Amino acid sequence: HHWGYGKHNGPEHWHKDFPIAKGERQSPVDIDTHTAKYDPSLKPLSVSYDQATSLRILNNGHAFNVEFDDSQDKAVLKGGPLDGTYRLIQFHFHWGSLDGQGSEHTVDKKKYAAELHLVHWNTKYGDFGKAVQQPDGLAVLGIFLKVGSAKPGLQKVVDVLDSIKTKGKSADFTNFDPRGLLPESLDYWTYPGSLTTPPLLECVTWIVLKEPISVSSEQVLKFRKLNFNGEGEPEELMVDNWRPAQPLKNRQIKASFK
Ligand SMILES: CC(C)c1ccccc1-c1ccc(S(N)(=O)=O)cc1
Ligand SMILES: [Zn+2]
Repeated sequence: HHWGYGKHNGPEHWHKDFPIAKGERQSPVDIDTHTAKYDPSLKPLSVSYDQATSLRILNNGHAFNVEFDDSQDKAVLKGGPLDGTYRLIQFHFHWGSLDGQGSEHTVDKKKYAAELHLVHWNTKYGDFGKAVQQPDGLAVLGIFLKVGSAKPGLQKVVDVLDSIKTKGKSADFTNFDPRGLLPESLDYWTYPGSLTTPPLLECVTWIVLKEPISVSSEQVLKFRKLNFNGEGEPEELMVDNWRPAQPLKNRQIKASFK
């Protein structure tokens, strides 16, 4: 009886195995655009993905992860609210069963169709496992998806999904360029928070881009063909793998833009 997103093991149940679920800096949150304050001391974000080395794509039973070689400073996030250098380790998405839901963060209570998480760890902690034990261990770049025009840079991901339909399946996934997943503007909101899946550790500086990317209906439909179950199990479509907004508590969301 492990955690998931079903009727009986979903977000409202997680606190029983992971008490930090009701903690002081949990994610995601609703971004109230009128209450977020412009912080003129925030730097432009530095996204350096030109040397990114993707390796593999994995269905882990709750999302799919596109994994990167993070044994050197090849793809890094710096600047913005961050001190130091954060290495890209993986990206994944959260999405809905319908276009009206799927994102984890919300913007004035608006839910997007999906949300991309580019996960980075602080190199001062040496590796990912140590980093998640630190309050400034991770930087996650969050990007909203809306349904409209196709995102050409997403298509290579969409097309490999039939090869990783079920839990525990992986496929080689080299030479994927995550720059093709970025919107034009790097304007962002930022706040201190947590992993949005168990173990829900409070180790994340969240940087959520204001500008969503557009993906096509066909692209998101292919996400919804994935399975939470393993091969040879009853099919449970991988949809609605998002945690809802959590209480903001004693936190201020800062904006990089006026
Ligand atoms: C399960 C978690 C510790 C983990 C392990 C290995 C690689 C990635 C992650 C991880 C899981 C979720 C997130 S998230 N949803 O971006 O907050 C970010 C990172
Ligand atoms: Zn995520």
